[PDB]
This record gives sequence, structure tokens and C-alpha cells, in this order.
Amino acid sequence: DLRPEIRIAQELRRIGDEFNETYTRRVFANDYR
Amino acid sequence: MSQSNRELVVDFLSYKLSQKGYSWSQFSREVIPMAAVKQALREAGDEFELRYRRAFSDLTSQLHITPGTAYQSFEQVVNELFRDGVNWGRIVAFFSFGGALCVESVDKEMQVLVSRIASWMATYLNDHLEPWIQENGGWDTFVDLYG
Repeated sequence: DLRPEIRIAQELRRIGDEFNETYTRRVFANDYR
Repeated sequence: MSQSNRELVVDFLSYKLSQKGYSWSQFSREVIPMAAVKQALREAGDEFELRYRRAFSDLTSQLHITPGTAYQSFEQVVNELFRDGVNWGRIVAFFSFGGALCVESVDKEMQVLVSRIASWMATYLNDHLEPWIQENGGWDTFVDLYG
């Protein structure tokens, strides 16, 4: 029951955070040197 | 605030418009070249879109975009996206959203919105994202992490 602007914005937030976690995880996983 | 943000917005929007067969006038290492920043953003945007493009489907219809209501809808979406924090992924989502709004507006013969959206994006970057960007290593760091 969310207005369009909020529904879209929160979907962008969720996928944006997921995307962020993906790259953060890649850095930590490969920084032995 | 630097002119870098506007440069990134124009490059990114021009790039996304090119992927839809459109050409836009574009008018209206602790240190790296902006060319590398643009490239990193283009790449992140593409990976982001390939993974989640269903989220940008018919935004113009969903948000009932018209020239007179575009600004408000854009601002509300971006303000809520960053309501509880900022991070590089959300910034990529922000660029992707602006790109999709631009492409979909041209698709509906509302091409006048491209330069406007570009301006609203630059302004949001400089007035609400720049403080965080600078405190988090700047674009140089975005590249180090997403490049």
C-alpha cells in the first residue's frame, strides 16, 4: 500500500545495498595482498 | 561541489541514452583521472542494470511522470533512497534511476526532461551527496572499490 515514489525508492535502496554488499565482500575476499 | 559530479552525470546519462539508440546534445593511486571514474560508473551501472533492470520497468507510468510533476517525483524517490544513509551502492542506484528516468522520458516524447533530470541529479550530488563522498575517499575511492 505504498505510494509509487516510496515503493520505488525502497526497492532501489534494497538492491543498492545488496549491490554494495557484493563489492564490499569482493574487496575483503581478495585483499591478502 | 566540484564540477566532477556534473561531468559524471552527463557522461552517465549520455551513455545510457546511447544504449537505447539516442544521441543527446549534453547541453543545458590516491589521484586518478575522471576518465577512470566515468568508466567505473558506466561499468557499475551496466552490472547493476543487468542484475536488476526489472526494477526500472515503466517508471514513467508508475510515477505518472509529466513535465509538471517530474521534479517532485524525482526528489521524493531520491530523498527516500538516502533517508537512512549513503553508500556507494545506493549512489549507483541513484545514477541508474536517473538514467532510466531519462531514457523512459525520451521514449514517451518527453525529451525536454533529459537536461532537467541532469540538472536535478547534479544538484543533488553537490548539495546532498558530496559531503559524504568527500568524507569517504571521494570518487577515487569509488573506483578503487568498484573499478
